[PDB]
Amino acid sequence: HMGPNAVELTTDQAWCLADVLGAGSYPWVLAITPPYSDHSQRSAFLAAQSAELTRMGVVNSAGAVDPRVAQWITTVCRATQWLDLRFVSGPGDLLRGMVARRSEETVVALRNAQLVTFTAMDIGHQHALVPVLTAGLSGRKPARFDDFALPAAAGARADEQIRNGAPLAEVLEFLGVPPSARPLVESVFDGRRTYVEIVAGEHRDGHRVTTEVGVSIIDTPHGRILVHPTKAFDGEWISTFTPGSADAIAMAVERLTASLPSGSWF
Repeated sequence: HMGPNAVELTTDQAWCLADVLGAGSYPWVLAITPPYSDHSQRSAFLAAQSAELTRMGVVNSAGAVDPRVAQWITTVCRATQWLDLRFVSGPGDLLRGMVARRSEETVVALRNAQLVTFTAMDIGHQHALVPVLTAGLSGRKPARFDDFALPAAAGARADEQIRNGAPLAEVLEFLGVPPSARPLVESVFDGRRTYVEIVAGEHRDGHRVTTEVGVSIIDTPHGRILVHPTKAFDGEWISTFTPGSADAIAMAVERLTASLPSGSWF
């Protein structure tokens, strides 16, 4: 449709719109929750919010939601396939995102603190998801190194130990990292680092199905680093660290959705 491709609004306006559409609850990843428990406060909240939206042209004077907005919102709330995005930006603040797909339509939702954006997007365009998947990171170029691997569990134990403030050299000994690899491997644990956790999910046949292990993208002073899972035969998960390029990200996420019963979106 000729026009703006997005709706931008506060979490409260979003919630009021979902409530009025009967769209259902937002996905947990977006973390949009009802402001009040009480019924009168709620009804007032809704009238107010709706007024402001009417003023914003999102809803017409009669009270009917713009059909594109309604479709984007419904696609997010009722989504049959999706990606969940948690961007941990430094300490204390995070960007929350979703790529939702219902009936051939694909909607991106991003939310930060007070604001949420819903925008339609065409996945037909090559690498079209890569700027979304990196939206909340530092803009770092892909690092230069040969691939390495760690047992996923060990990696997690290491991160836990480093947040508890234990010496790096002993943790890198614990992982079995040779002194030669240490400056690189450290960066994955580096104190100033931005990362995003990506998970794929779908629902079919009475089941919500998501990937038990996800994919990570990590901006470090040494560069952009992609981590992706492979299940070993002994039952242990392996994390593989590779440069964070767009090909690498695209492929990794595609494989991620492919591990689900309904497969890729291609």
